[PDB]
Formats: sequence, C-alpha cells, structure tokens
Amino acid sequence: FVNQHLCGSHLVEALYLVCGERGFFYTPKT
Amino acid sequence: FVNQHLCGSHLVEALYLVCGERGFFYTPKT
Amino acid sequence: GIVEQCCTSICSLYQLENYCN
Amino acid sequence: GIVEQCCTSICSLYQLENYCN
Ligand code: NA
Repeated sequence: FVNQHLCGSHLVEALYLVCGERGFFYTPKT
Repeated sequence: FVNQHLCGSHLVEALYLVCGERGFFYTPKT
Repeated sequence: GIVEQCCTSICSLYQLENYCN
Repeated sequence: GIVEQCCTSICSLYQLENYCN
C-alpha cells in the first residue's frame, strides 16, 4: 500500500496503518 | 460526524476533515 | 489523550481541534 | 514535506516512518 502516490485521506490512512500505536503527525503544508 | 465515539481510522478521518490544511497530530498513547 | 476523550468517551469539535497543528 | 514526498511523488515506507511519533 505504501509504494504508490498517496494523497489526502489515503495518505493519512497509510500513516495510521504504518505507525500503529506510535501515532503520527500529518503536516501537509511542509 | 464529530459528536460521537470515534476510534482508530474513524478518529484519524475526523481529524483530517476538521483540521484541513493545518494538519494534525495523532498520539493515541496519551 | 485523544483516545480517552474521543474514542472511549464521546468526541467534540472542541477536543478535536486541540490536535490540529 | 510529506505531501511532496508521498502524494506528488511516489511514497516509501522509509519516508512514512519519518512521520511516526
Ligand atoms: Na506533532
């Protein structure tokens, strides 16, 4: 699922799945 | 969509929609 | 944290926005 | 940032994990 273009909710979803119990930060304007 | 129990991907999705271009942080172990 | 406030209990806009950057 | 690396270009695990806490 990760080696593709991932935008918007799709990217958030990938972060969620990969990062698991760590959580993550989503800072699109960087 | 926000005034309910929101868990896992559902919570991430709500953050994404509410926070918009700001982005967000998801730090479940807090 | 957010899970306690929004998953285990009923979320709010007020709470969600605290986690926006 | 992440959008440049994963949305506008092809993402990687390596890049994604940089945004985990
Ligand atoms: Na953060």
